Amino acid sequence: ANIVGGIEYSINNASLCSVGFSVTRGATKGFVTAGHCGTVNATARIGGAVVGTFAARVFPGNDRAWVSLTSAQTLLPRVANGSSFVTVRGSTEAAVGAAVCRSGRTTGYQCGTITAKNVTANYAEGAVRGLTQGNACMGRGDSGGSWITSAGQAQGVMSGGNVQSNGNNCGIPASQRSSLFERLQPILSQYGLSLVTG
Amino acid sequence: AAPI
Repeated sequence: ANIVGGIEYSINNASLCSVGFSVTRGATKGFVTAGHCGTVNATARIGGAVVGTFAARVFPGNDRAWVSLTSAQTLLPRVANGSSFVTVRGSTEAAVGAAVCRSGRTTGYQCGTITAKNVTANYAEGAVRGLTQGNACMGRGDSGGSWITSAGQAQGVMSGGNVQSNGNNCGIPASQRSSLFERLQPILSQYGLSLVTG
Repeated sequence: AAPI
């Protein structure tokens, strides 16, 4: 499978989530995603074929994970934008007020701005601390998907937010959306991962 | 808020 930020992947032939970012760990290929997507060893599939299993995750508390993939996957320094792509250039954290976009299998590519840092999400499972808040919309399915600036700076992966009865926060005004993402920095250090860039 |  070609590994691109934003594309769909299923877990144990059940849940769906989105690919975050292609990364490496020595000779091991992987992608970073949201922890809530799977438990250690769940099987990840792309378009019906096995690609890898979850190597590690933390959820709740934090919301992060990395899937290690078989050698046959092709890692790419790109994030899906319709039929186009955003090249991953690095991971400089943008500040409050920066514009940002996110890519996911449910709502496609959405942009907005970062409105707050260090927010706690009270999920049914337990609190999730230190998330950054953006106002780009998202829907069930987007989780684990990429948050990136137009300039190609990777920000994090989609955790959650205030989904309305229609499964997203797209029908409510930007000012009322709270779309939360887990910062990429600490996921990269925690697991010793390197981002694939172009 | 909910995860996703």
